[PDB]
Amino acid sequence: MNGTEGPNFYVPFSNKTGVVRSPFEAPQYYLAEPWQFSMLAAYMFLLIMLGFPINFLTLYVTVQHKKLRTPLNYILLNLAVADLFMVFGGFTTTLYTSLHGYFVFGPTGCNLEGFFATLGGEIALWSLVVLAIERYVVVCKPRFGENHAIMGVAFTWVMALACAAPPLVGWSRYIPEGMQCSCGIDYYTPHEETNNESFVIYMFVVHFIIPLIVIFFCYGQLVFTKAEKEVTRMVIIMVIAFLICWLPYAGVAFYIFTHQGSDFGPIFMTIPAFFAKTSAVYNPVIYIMMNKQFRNCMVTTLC
Amino acid sequence: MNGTEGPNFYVPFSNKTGVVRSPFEAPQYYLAEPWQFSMLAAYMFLLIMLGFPINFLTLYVTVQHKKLRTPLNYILLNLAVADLFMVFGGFTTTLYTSLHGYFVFGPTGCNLEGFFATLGGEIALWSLVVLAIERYVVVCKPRFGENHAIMGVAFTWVMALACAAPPLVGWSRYIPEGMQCSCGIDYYTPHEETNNESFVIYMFVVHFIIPLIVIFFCYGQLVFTQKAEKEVTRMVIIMVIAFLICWLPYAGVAFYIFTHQGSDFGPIFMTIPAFFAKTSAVYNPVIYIMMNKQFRNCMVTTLC
Ligand SMILES: *[C@@H]1O[C@H](CO)[C@@H](O[C@@H]2O[C@H](CO)[C@@H](O)[C@H](O)[C@H]2NC(C)=O)[C@H](O)[C@H]1NC(C)=O
Ligand SMILES: *[C@@H]1O[C@H](CO)[C@@H](O[C@@H]2O[C@H](CO)[C@@H](O)[C@H](O)[C@H]2NC(C)=O)[C@H](O)[C@H]1NC(C)=O
Ligand SMILES: CCCCCCCC/C=C/CCCCCCCC(=O)OC[C@H](O)CO
Ligand SMILES: CCCCCCCC/C=C/CCCCCCCC(=O)OC[C@H](O)CO
Ligand SMILES: *C/C=C(C)/C=C/C=C(C)/C=C/C1=C(C)CCCC1(C)C
Ligand SMILES: *C/C=C(C)/C=C/C=C(C)/C=C/C1=C(C)CCCC1(C)C
Ligand SMILES: *[C@@H]1O[C@H](CO)[C@@H](O)[C@H](O)[C@H]1NC(C)=O
Ligand SMILES: *[C@@H]1O[C@H](CO)[C@@H](O)[C@H](O)[C@H]1NC(C)=O
Repeated sequence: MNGTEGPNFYVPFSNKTGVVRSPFEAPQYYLAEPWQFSMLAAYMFLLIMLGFPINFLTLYVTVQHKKLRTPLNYILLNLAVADLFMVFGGFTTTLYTSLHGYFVFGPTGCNLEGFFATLGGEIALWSLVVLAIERYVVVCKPRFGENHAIMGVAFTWVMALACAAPPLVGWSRYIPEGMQCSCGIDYYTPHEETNNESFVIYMFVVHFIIPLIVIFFCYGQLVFTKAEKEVTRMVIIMVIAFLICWLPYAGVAFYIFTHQGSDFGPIFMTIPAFFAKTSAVYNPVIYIMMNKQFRNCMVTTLC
Repeated sequence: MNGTEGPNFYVPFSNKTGVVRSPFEAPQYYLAEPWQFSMLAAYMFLLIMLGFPINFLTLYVTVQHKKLRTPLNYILLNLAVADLFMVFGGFTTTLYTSLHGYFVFGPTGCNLEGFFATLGGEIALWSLVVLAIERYVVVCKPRFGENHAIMGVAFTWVMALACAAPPLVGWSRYIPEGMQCSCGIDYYTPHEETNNESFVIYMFVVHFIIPLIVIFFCYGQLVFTQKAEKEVTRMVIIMVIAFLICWLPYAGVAFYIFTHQGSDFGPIFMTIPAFFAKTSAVYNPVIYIMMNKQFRNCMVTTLC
């Protein structure tokens, strides 16, 4: 191995010179200059300060205006809630971690960071599955109502927890990645005690490949066959934005899983891991730009 | 002396232990932990990312709408421009300096950071002077038009440069303060080669006390003597108050240091007032949006 494995960590840095310390015990300045940890903290502070108001204002405007009860309005409402969970539950630990250069909260902080970021990303993915069926049902007419949308909302939480929760209780585990200031799923070690390999295959199949198969099946029909046009256009951008956000992470995660112990450094996963955290803020932005009714209501309420 | 004087710095940290190093040569981790410097950089990064959009949008909306040509509109447009000089000309140096924990750009970086924040703050103060006279004439009619507003705009730049420029060319100097990641006027040392003592008196009298006397004179004449005019007077009251909240803590601590040179204070003493004052680049367009209905509608129109 070209890294350093400990009981609950894998540092992508060789301990041949003896300088590697646990990311739960001391600042990781042996693998990066302090000013680089400070950039990660400036970034996270931005995401929190931007992420909280824009998701709260999406939530506030939707509840205030009773005309926002289409299935799209419910789904965007649900995304704002999970985004708030990501900001307050996970990103506050990311900020404090990146400020101090290591996981000052110990493994409990690593679990919070990884869990809330995994949960929110999966709620967004399975939300895209719901919108793909609604668009397929309404446009093709093979009626999608409030009951269906509200059932879809509960479905996204169940699927997301089926992915985010097991690493909390012994199936795989959350481990620090990159510069050791964020946590994800353990793609790095075998660690048979927690049956790591079977979780990763289950995560990539059930909660990455299968949802994308559903989404692209439905769009395949719409391709191969005015207010609804506005909805369909927004859902196309949301699918594209999701892929830009998560594919770099997904690709590096899968490379590491199939090249365990190989020669990669700490920046390799740091950048796709922190870019993926923009997932907590981009969805309401698309909402404001591409939904005229929601934009008018936000302008009305805020002014 | 309870601090360490260098050729071009004064570190508020004793060198009896030998660890003090120049803020132009090495990170200043001997007087604060690295996570404390990271907070300054995170704070500076927020200000840059908020400061550029709201000032640029304030500029853009004002130019695009012919009906925003009152003296208030001209003064606010001029504040947006100066705020943008603060963000791009000075705050970018602050961000780099906080990230690395010392002035990697050396003395030139200290001059940019101090000059643009001093220039921006003083344009704001002399702008309040201009608005106080305009309100004074408007309410009492003892007329203030578009030529006067543009003349006032030019006046605020000349006065601000008469405060910020001399320290670039040998009357006083810009010097790091606090945790050594921002710069201000040298209240710390006598340094007779730059006649430090006379500049601070000139700054506090001409560029602090005289302007406040003018502002509060015109308010006092007004306090003892339609809808649109009342809206303008209300916003000017808030602008004066917001200036005092932003700058009085800094001016108070600066004047205390001037009169207690070499006394026992640490790096946090000036750091917090110095960085709080940097919010001056942001708050003025926010009052404008909240309290001017014509401007707010023109931005909603422009933005949507
Ligand atoms: C990296 O190597 C160093 C040096 O071998 C390890 O530090 C030693 O750890 C043992 C066990 O705790 C101590 O008894 C020694 O005294 C340590 N030596 C020194 C010089 O500190 C270190 O634990 C290794 N790091 C990791 C993460 O495994
Ligand atoms: C603070 O004190 C230290 C310790 O005396 C100074 O370091 C010395 O500086 C001289 C002048 O450059 C060198 O010749 C010595 O070799 C240094 N000694 C050590 C142990 O480093 C340091 O210059 C002082 N700092 C300030 C800002 O005055
Ligand atoms: C901790 C894990 C939790 C996982 C599970 C999360 C489930 C979230 C759903 C809540 C139901 C909310 C019901 C709100 C009902 C609103 C109904 C409405 O607005 O319309 C009514 C309409 O008349 C109909 O025909
Ligand atoms: C639809 C819009 C899509 C927009 C987004 C497109 C993303 C393209 C890149 C994906 C990441 C692929 C990761 C592959 C990593 C291979 C790295 C490798 O081989 O590097 C070895 C080296 O040793 C390491 O240090
Ligand atoms: C900074 C916090 C991070 C990087 C959290 C990571 C969370 C995951 C391991 C998420 C996995 C995925 C999604 C939520 C959507 C795309 C598919 C996955 C399985 C890669
Ligand atoms: C971080 C940048 C700083 C601290 C800039 C400092 C600027 C000054 C020296 C400002 C001076 C003043 C004003 C602009 C208004 C209030 C009165 C003064 C003279 C203290
Ligand atoms: C470590 O890196 C070298 C060079 O890239 C590689 O040949 C070796 O297989 C790596 N070790 C493991 C366990 O993959
Ligand atoms: C340094 O601090 C001590 C204690 O407050 C004080 O007695 C002394 O006068 C200070 N030195 C100077 C030069 O003010």
